[PDB]
Amino acid sequence: MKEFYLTVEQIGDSIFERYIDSNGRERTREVEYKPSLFAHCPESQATKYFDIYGKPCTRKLFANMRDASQWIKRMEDIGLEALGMDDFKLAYLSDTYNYEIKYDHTKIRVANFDIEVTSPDGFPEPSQAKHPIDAITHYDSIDDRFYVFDLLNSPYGNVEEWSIEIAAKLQEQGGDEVPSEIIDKIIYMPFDNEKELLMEYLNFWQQKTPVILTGWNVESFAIPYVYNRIKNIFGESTAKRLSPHRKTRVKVIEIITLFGISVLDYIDLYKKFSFTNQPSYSLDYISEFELNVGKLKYDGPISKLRESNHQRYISYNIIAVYRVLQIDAKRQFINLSLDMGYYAKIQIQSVFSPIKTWDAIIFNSLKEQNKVIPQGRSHPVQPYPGAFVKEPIPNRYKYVMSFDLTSLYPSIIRQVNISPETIAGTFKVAPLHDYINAVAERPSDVYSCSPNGMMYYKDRDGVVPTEITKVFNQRKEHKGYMLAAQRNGEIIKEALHNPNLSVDEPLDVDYRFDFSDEIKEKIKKLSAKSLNEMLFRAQRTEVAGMTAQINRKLLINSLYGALGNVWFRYYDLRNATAITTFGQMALQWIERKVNEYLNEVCGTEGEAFVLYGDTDSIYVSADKIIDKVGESKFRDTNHWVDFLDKFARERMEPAIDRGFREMCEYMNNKQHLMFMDREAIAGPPLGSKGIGGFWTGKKRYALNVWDMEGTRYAEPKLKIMGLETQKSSTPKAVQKALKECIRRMLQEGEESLQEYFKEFEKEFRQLNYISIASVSSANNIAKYDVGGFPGPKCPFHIRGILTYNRAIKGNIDAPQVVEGEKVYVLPLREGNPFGDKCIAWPSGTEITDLIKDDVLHWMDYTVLLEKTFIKPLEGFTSAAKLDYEKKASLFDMFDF
DNA sequence: TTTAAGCAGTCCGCG
DNA sequence: GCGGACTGCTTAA
Repeated sequence: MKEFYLTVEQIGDSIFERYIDSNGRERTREVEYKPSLFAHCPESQATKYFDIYGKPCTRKLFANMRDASQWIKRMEDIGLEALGMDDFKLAYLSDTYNYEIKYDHTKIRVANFDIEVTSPDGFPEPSQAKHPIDAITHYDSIDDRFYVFDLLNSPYGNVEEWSIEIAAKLQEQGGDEVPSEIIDKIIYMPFDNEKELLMEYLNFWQQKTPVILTGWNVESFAIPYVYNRIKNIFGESTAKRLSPHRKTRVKVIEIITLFGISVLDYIDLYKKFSFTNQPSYSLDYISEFELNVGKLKYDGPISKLRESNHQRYISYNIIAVYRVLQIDAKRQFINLSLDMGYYAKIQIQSVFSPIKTWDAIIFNSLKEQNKVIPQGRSHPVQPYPGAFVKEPIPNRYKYVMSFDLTSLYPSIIRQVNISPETIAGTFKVAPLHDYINAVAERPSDVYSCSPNGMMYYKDRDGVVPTEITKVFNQRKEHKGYMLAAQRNGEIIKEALHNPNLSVDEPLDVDYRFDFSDEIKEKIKKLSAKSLNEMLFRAQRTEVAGMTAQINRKLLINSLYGALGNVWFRYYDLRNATAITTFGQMALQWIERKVNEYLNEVCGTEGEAFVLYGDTDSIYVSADKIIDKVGESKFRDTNHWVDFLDKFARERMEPAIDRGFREMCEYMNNKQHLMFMDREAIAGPPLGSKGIGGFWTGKKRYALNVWDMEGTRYAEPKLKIMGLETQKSSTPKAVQKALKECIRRMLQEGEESLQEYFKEFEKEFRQLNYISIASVSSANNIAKYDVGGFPGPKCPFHIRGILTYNRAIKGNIDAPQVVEGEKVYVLPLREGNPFGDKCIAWPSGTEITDLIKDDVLHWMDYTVLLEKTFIKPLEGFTSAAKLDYEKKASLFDMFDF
């Protein structure tokens, strides 16, 4: 098979690589890599290497990587550009795998582990590792087995062996209910003492050295703890065996680097790719959210769980590892990282960096053409102007239709042809509104321009535009393979109904393309065994297709971020500004064209149809469109939705397109790519008293949506942006209540809202304290801690933490609030024994029993309700011109 | 290693 | 009590 790397490191003048050879066997090798860099040379000198500006370069081959680095410094010292890939690992990968990498994940050892450390005197710090490791579950993807290491004897107690039969029994039977599917995959191993457990775990590790190492919070806890515990007991020399190259690097107060291993802590993968913001990141919490699986329940402190219920302690360790696996089975973040890493040809852990990922993608592409990348240069950090956001008039908006531009920034880069080497010059700029109103003179008759004054060549597609266009088109291809494989899968399922009783084999087809009628016919004749094998292949193809297209998507959307980063090799302030400024013109230009068009077709003058707009979208008030015809005319809700859908697709789109083409010519761009499609159609149920939607201000609105891009919903769905219902800092119960209030406003009306408001306010007191607690990240605690008392300008949540700290002092085993993590926050009635107006504790958890009852008895319900629920609800109704309080008479409906 | 914007809360100035 | 500054936090896109 095709060879591919697993990991790569640079240690001195040598590169250490673990890879899968032709035979599919994992190998290792140390190479004295001789890198090359480049420098400009006189024109007279013929060479095949040219930088992106078309200038000739001479190749400099070095004896070792050290010599190359030193050369760069001397060139910097002298003040001349030193071109080429300065990250030698990347250059090494590029030279060694000079082709599109085809990898086989079944050959990559992905390890998922978790440890337990009974610690009576507080949290067991990894840097100290002063307490024995009494449990370790390590799942290996090649073996598909859960290896469990259990310490039976420790200074904290001697226990009996763990029982798998009791582990299997359901909870209602006193068992731990360890998933039936993994029970037969557990390799249990008891140990008489800790030294023996560790020695065997370390041997196990050297035999099955992880390639990808994951788990929950393994980078900040499990890894450093295991490393230091082994170092303190057996010596540093033995601890370094955790690295397949026996090279580690301890980053002082403490992150441990194991060379030859790619660590992808799942907590980081989750934060990087889930596009959410959770109130807590404890595995239990994330687990409930993702899998709806209750919390691994156990009684008492964890520090006494092994001693009191060793059976449960061990099953707890096992299930913790399994949950992460379940999350990944659903999110596929590991496979996404592999797919992305191999596409760019970088160390897999580099997927966390758009800059590193795109630099490699562009490097490999340019190298194939024998071109030489520019030296990375330092730029002063300067913020540039961003997107345009219209100030909306706060109010209710009955009918609304929105339109979105397709991948705006990437599309702008391609249309205008923006790249460092395509800069052709500048033109005299007029105020932005002059280009928006087509008043200013045409910037150029020869170059492609942006309203910020920049001009670019049109004869050639630039480096960045070409690369982004490639990824753009590739996503189309893979998403297409995904869909075809999906459909092809249905055909095979349709056939599995009555499989022939034949002797045959799986048809050798390409599942990325819709089956022809010839293949469909043949499939109708296949046997059950053959068809099932085909369905398996069809699905594997679909999954791969999904992952590739998602990977392509992330790349497309992260390019702009990179281009706006001073550390990116292709960063250019003028180019970043050209992109965003052109984006502002595009949105406001089309806003004008849409208002002009709509006023014309509705036979009216100077009417403002575009009610809002942000970055790449506009929201059109369709009220007058509905009136021009008349509501009575519409049979039912679905009728007017159909009408507006047709009105958009047949009359507005063409006008928007004509509008953008004019703009493209005006700016003399390389090609038209400003495509704006109809997104949502919002409104209240025909007949009802609902208001449909509302805006309270910029980036804060709510809409009752019936159709999203041609997808007609069975039931209208609420699209809420910015409002407290969407914020992780809003208490759970309040998020839900505020959402029902909005639903009632948009779909049913004022009286419906008033009814619900009164009820929630009356039952408020009975809600679980955790459900009505606010949440907040806690940064710089120490900064405001003076003698355990709040200092000047101390934040409300920080004060709460200090209060909690003062009340748990002296209690060695009390849960500690951690710097940079999140906490629940509750206000306290004056006179409370805590000594302050509020208290905070670790989010995603119950507050410690030593003060729980007191907190529950001094919680200030009145302030809670007013601040988290009433204040924001008043803001919604004020903007919507509604009353959340029922009145006694008609005249009471007015502000007399 | 992106910019734009909205709230929660301090801390002050106020005959 | 109420509006500025200004710090902290969190979303939109």
